[PDB]
Amino acid sequence: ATPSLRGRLARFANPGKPILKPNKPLILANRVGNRRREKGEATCITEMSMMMACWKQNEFRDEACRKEIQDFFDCSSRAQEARKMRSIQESLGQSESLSPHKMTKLLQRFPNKSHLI
Amino acid sequence: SNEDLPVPMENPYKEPLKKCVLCEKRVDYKNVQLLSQFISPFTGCIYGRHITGLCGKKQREITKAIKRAQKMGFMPVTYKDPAYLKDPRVCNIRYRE
Amino acid sequence: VESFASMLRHSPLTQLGPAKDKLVIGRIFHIVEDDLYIDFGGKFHCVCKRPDVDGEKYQRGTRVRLRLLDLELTSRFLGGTTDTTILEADAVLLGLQEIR
Amino acid sequence: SRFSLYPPVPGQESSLQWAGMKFEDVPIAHIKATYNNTQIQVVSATNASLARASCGTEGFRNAKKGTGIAAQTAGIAAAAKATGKGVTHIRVVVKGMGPGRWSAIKGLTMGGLEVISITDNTPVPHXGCRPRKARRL
Amino acid sequence: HFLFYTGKQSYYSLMHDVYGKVMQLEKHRAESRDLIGSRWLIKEELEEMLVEKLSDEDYAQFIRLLEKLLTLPCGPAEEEFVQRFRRSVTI
Amino acid sequence: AGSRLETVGSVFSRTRDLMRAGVLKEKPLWYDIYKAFPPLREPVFRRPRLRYGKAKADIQDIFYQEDQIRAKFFATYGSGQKAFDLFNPNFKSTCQRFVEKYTELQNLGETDEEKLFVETGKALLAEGIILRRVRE
Amino acid sequence: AKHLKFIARTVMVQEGNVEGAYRTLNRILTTDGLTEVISRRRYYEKPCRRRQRESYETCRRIYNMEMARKINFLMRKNRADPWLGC
RNA sequence: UUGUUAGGACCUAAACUCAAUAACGAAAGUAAUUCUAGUCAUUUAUAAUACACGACAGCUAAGACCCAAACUGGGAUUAGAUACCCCACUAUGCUUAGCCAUAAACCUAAAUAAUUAAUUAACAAAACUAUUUGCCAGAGAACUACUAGCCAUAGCUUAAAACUCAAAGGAC
Ligand code: FES
Ligand SMILES: [K+]
Ligand SMILES: [Mg+2]
Ligand SMILES: [Mg+2]
Ligand SMILES: [Mg+2]
Ligand SMILES: [Mg+2]
Ligand SMILES: [Mg+2]
Ligand SMILES: [Mg+2]
Ligand SMILES: [Mg+2]
Ligand SMILES: [Mg+2]
Ligand SMILES: [Mg+2]
Ligand SMILES: [Mg+2]
Ligand SMILES: [Mg+2]
Ligand SMILES: [Mg+2]
Repeated sequence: ATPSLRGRLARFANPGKPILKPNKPLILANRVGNRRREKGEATCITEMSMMMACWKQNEFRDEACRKEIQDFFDCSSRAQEARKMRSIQESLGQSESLSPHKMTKLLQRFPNKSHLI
Repeated sequence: SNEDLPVPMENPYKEPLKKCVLCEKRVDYKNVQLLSQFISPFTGCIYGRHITGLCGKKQREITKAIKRAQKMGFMPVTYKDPAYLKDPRVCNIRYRE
Repeated sequence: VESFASMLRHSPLTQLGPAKDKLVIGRIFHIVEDDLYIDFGGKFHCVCKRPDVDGEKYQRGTRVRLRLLDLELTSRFLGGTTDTTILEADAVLLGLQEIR
Repeated sequence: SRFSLYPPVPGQESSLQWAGMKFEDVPIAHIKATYNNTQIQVVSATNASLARASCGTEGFRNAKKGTGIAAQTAGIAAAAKATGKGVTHIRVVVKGMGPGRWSAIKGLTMGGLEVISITDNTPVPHXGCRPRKARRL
Repeated sequence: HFLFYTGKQSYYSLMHDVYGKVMQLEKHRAESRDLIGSRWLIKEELEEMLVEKLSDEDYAQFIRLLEKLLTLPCGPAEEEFVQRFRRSVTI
Repeated sequence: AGSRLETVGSVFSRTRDLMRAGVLKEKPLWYDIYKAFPPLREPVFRRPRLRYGKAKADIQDIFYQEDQIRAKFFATYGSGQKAFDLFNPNFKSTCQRFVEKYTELQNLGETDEEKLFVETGKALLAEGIILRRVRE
Repeated sequence: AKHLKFIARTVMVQEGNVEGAYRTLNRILTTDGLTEVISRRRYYEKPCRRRQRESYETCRRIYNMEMARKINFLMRKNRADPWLGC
């Protein structure tokens, strides 16, 4: 439930002191803001540490850590395809919801009118 | 003139007003089982009226009773008593995903 | 000649009373992919989704059963001077009507 | 027949025992995670010190003393002293909301200790002491 | 012409016909690749057929409507119609 | 040369003026038709304004006397399990038959609403209509 | 200080998912508003500043919440064009 | 010094959540709990040279002191840094009396009774009638000079002129 906006603004109806002092008029716009970009998280950070951990003991000799080095490649190889497959498909689909551009165009098909027609 | 003209009257189909889960009930500080249904299990914090679903009047009654109970040696302050962790859930909130 | 006041008093829509959670019979007049446009005798049509069961049965002209909710979907929003309307009705498709 | 996030109730009978120990007996890992230094102390259920560590004692200095990796090292160091003293299960009371709040618990896991529960005791005054004035930048 | 005041009497007169064809096919109710190695006429070619100038949005809408016609069951009259707007690709 | 002022007067009055002015020498073909068969209201511009203070509209809520009976029927039995057909101009719903019988008993002179509601239910039961007193 | 220890703000680890326990603990403190409280208690917020902030957040919540309603209200009308070509 | 204390003492200071609430009070202001005392009828508007109040800071005497903190000292930054950042610490914020009477004390909108059509300078929080009091009459000089009153003595209220300019100002 949207908070109450009765007796909040400073107006000739309101007997008491105002509660809310909006910076801008409280009228729904016909657009939505551009969603600020989101970045991902490090992939294979744990496997990198394991590889590096073995080197420290074996004077950075790849002979000892052959198995660990192959695990690091395996995680990277999977993530390499995962970033490729997800960008090509999921991002293009936009199936789950609308984008800011698609949303604004729908909000403009039934726009909010603060003025009489 | 016309027999079929509409007749002034109050709306026959007017729907009843929804009541809160504590409407026309007594909120007492000594009823710590009921008060505990509107606080957080982990922190013991009182929930807002967008969570409890109570009206303005009953929200203030619960608030005034939790504080009186907490101050008079009836209710804990920093958590919910483990006894009332199994009681019915009347608050819209999910700590687990 | 019957008067408009008499026509309105005895009209099926006047008899329906409130349209929330009422049962009505509609007719499919337009289908776009799996979207069914159903005329239930009101001002605005409703738009439902083709049910998974007996999907092929829901063709144009097929009479169905519905549960009305609103005759027109409208709502005033913050800062608006008039109600925003989408020129559409709200109903829940229940299934085909038995011809009998 | 499900797991309960809520801790056991002291003074009652429960079927949950870790290494043949009840919940009230499992040692406690006190992590004070501040914005500069992350300290860690492990104590027995009778409040007796068993291990102690911090980014400073490990050897980090100045801004490095307040990184995630610095607390992780401190947790591993606290584990080693506690593991030697005979500790396998710890109750982690994490005070503070600093950078090594999680890293210190992750180091303790890497060090061979088994965390059974996590408490939070970050000081929250109910109205208290006036904080220092806002910094201008 | 009854659509004179639209400003694009020939573009809209053509879009009127194709929308009426679509309605009869939709009301009345096989492989659609009757023609292969063909392309839709380019905007410049369409403009010449209509003897008027079109915008890119006008061309894009005309093609979408013609595609919808092909999707639907098509009698030989429709196949001849859509043929007019398909240019044999000189591969 | 014309009067592209659509907020002063009307198309007819502005056309009357342009002819008096001396600018429009030939009457429009629609003019004499308007003179003989004018609209009920003159089409003059008016700027819509909001109502303020205690001003209110003048629209009568349409409530017939049957609604008192219909409201009770929907609250007690809900909507008839038979579906409304709003395409048949002479459709008789289960509720509308209840209201027709309730009226008939009321003409006889029964004054108690409780008597008229339970008697009407019995009459429809004899008719065979399936009335379910669904509190749910 | 006078209460019982290990009842408040305590979560239990399920089958060694320590990260999940920490993530649930943080979700509780954030949902209960403790996180913002400790964040804002590092320095002192002046009474006029506090009132200005609460007025700002309430007006934002009102706008955002109402904006969601219009988005959800028109979500159904976003469908394939029924009148393509006209 | 630090961390922990289901150890002891203290009762200084301030009142999380509730509060997405919008109540009370003339305004200033007021939201931890409990109890006591307590707001209420003048038709309404309209008051000073009278009476009573009035955030914060400040003054006087005696206390309090957890924390915060003008000043001051030390560290850093900079060409300099009497600053912005770091540390320490005082006046002071608290209590008991008295004084001072100032705020962007502004919701920049006096109070009261209407009206919503016969009604867009712009912007802001739509326009507008009647009643009564107060106040305003280009800008700067000027929250100044002089006068009188005041527990006020580097103070408050009251408040000019010479002289200068042809603009200043408001909204876009
Ligand atoms: S709605 Fe009646 S007391 Fe809450
Ligand atoms: K102001
Ligand atoms: Mg502003
Ligand atoms: Mg100490
Ligand atoms: Mg202590
Ligand atoms: Mg009393
Ligand atoms: Mg200095
Ligand atoms: Mg001091
Ligand atoms: Mg003082
Ligand atoms: Mg003044
Ligand atoms: Mg003020
Ligand atoms: Mg002054
Ligand atoms: Mg002076
Ligand atoms: Mg003087």
